[PDB]
Amino acid sequence: RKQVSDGVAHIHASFNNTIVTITDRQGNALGWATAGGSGFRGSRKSTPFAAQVAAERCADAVKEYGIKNLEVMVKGPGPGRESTIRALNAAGFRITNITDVTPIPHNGCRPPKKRRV
Amino acid sequence: KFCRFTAEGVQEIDYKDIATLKNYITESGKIVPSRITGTRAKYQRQLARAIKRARYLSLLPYTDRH
Amino acid sequence: PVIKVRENEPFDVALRRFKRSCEKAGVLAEVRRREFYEKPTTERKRAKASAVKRHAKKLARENARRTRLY
Amino acid sequence: MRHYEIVFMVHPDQSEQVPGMIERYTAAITGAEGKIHRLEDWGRRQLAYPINKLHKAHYVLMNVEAPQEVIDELETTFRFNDAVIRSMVMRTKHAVTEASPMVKAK
RNA sequence: CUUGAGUCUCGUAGAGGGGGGUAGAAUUCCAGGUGUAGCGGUGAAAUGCGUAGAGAUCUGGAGGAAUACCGGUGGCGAAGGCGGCCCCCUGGACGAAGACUGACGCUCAGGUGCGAAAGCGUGGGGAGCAAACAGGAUUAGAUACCCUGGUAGUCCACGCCGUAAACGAUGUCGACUUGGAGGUUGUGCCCUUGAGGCGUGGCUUCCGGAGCUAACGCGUUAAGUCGACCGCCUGGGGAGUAC
RNA sequence: AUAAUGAAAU
Repeated sequence: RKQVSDGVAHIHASFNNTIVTITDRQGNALGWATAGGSGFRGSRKSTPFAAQVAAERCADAVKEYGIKNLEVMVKGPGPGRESTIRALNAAGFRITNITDVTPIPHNGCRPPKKRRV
Repeated sequence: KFCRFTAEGVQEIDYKDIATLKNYITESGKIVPSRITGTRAKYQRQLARAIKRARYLSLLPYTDRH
Repeated sequence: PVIKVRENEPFDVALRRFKRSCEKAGVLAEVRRREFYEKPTTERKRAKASAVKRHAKKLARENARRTRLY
Repeated sequence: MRHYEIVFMVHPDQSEQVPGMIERYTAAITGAEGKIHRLEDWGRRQLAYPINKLHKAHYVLMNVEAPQEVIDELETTFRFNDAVIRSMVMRTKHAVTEASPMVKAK
């Protein structure tokens, strides 16, 4: 393949799952892994341990491109914000930046109604 | 509580004064509450008006990620 | 919350800076409170209740320091 | 007559028409028994966020006194001109003749 | 006649009302690039979407609804109510020092206007969510609560309807009667120590004395002490129902 | 997570 040496890791952390996607600096994808596809189902899919395992697997699945430097973008409120960043540091990359890009509306649309159970 | 505008006897806050307006916004671009900075209500209102005018004219940002 | 890792700077320090900045910005609170719709009556009621509780607690704690327990 | 403050912004690759624009608008205002209290040309500045895929706009500021029909016509000209990307018109209580913070520390 | 009630001159604060422009964040949809097995959801599940290439990430476009932070026992309005920025038309309140009119006032049966949400008629518009409706589940049953979808309506213009725990569950106007701590908006003077004190108006939150109250509590913004006018009650059901 | 009922008297 083609070497890159400089990449971005996108973390999508919801209350039910975690998705990790590694990309070049122009937004072209190279590999992905998720918490629900690493042997976890149901209640165990939303724990920091599952997020960690997914980070390890995503790091492994991109070893043919020879990446050295990584930026990190985090989006969402769920459990999995920090375990993933720790695992990426452990895997052996160099972190240059950390940014939060969680979206917030300046009073737009009406949310769904409150749950009564 | 100490208020610089009251101490200096100011009439308007001058939306063209980026240097002064920078002291009242955070690192994301949000206006700072009055109970932290110790301003008076009259001047807090004038200040919010000025900051909104500057945001529209593009001398100040809306958020730190554009 | 934008964090740039400084030269010679370890990784734990940068991570802690990230956490502190996010706490200062307060994004989790906004996300949690925007999850479901709230009616204007409920909003007004919550605000009033908070004010009354804070006032009463302040008065009680300021007036409780004039008595001896033993 | 009332007192107005005007600001307008121009495309960076059309900075060679600003003097002609200023002359034309000033003539229009002065031809109707108006006055001009302050005029300033700030040059090109970096924007805080992009507008139409641009940075680096050219800025002009004016402070005048005139009737309302003239201000209406000026706004129509701004609307239908394509060199102008943004503009603002505001009302004031008195005439302003002092210098702005942009011509004291730039 | 000038003390009640009004007119004139200078200023101040305000999401008070009607009309027209415009800006940035976010949701949905449409067309492309990279990439490959899962996504979404629950207390636990499955209906649903996916190799006909989803979800994730990057670039371009369309549309209509609401305005983070400021923002508070904060402001304005007769009540109902009113919140991004700029312009046009417009109503009320308050303060300082003077001038002017001369009781021109208070209350109001019948009458006439204004009046949240939902609903109705004609013509438009439709991201988001949502009565009705359909299918997962739970359960002895589940016409429900929880999940996946979803149209009337919610939006604009003009015209109807006239009701709400429309609440301070406390009609409008005027006079008198010990105190303490705050908020907001005007104005006068100065020991002179140029940064602080001493006064005088309008609105507003909390505590509490005499008096009052069946009690809970109210307490100069009275439910205390008085005067003028209006509306309403007379055991529980039947019934705010029938003609 | 959900999860019903008990004649009248003394």
